[PDB]
Amino acid sequence: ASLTEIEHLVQSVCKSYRETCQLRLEDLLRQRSNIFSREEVTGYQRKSMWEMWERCAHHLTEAIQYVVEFAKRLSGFMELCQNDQIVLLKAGAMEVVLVRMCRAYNADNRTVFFEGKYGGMELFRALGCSELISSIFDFSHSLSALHFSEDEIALYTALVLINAHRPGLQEKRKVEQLQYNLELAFHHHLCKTHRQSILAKLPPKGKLRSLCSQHVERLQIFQHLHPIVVQ
Ligand SMILES: Cn1cc(C2CCN(C(=O)C3CCCCC3)CC2)c2cc(NC(=O)c3cc(C#N)ccn3)ccc21
Repeated sequence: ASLTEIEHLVQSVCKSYRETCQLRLEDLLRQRSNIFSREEVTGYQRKSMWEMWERCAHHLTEAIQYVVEFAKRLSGFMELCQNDQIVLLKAGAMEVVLVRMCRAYNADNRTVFFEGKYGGMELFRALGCSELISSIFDFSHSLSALHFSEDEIALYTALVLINAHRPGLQEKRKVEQLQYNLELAFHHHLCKTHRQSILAKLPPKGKLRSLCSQHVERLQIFQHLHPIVVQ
């Protein structure tokens, strides 16, 4: 490994992200003025918890499909064994979705893009998950204050996936090497772009894991009762 390799890694991660980012940031930004009316919000608040679960499931499986397309474009990732790829995605794909959410979050009015328009947390009322919804909003809010560039999101979410602390990895050392190369690529790119100051503002160690845990615990509860997810 060396610095020209590290530069090509940055270019390459950031390219995979652009190809798998789901919606272009500029599309998400321009859609900010498209907000659910009070009548639309009400129509959402009236759905059963089951219908909202269906809609959130569909929303998430579609976000996860881009994250899997992202991983599969990653340099080091396809060279990892079949088991390690599965262990990393199972543990990290939802964490990556939680990070990616900040692009579709508008801090000025605390709304998120969901099914074609922006709406506030109250849109999700019928779920009966207001503690967890409001943690997810807070997490998005605090990432949103960093004003992440696409390439920064690209590198940070790559680091979210390639984490050698996942239990059940068989080639731990190989995942370690790719993790440390990504961490170094991230630092390097921050220096190139005079953005070192964001390292201190990243979510503390374990805030993401624990939020994702609580998120998935709740999905598993809806799933055991209305199994809408397949595989
Ligand atoms: C903060 N926050 C919360 C939400 C939704 C997620 C689903 N929910 C659940 O899974 C649970 C919540 C708890 C219990 C089960 C259901 C309910 C709450 C959300 C969506 C977005 N939107 C995009 O990322 C987005 C990005 C793209 C792109 N590119 C395209 C479309 N949307 C942004 C911020 C968000």
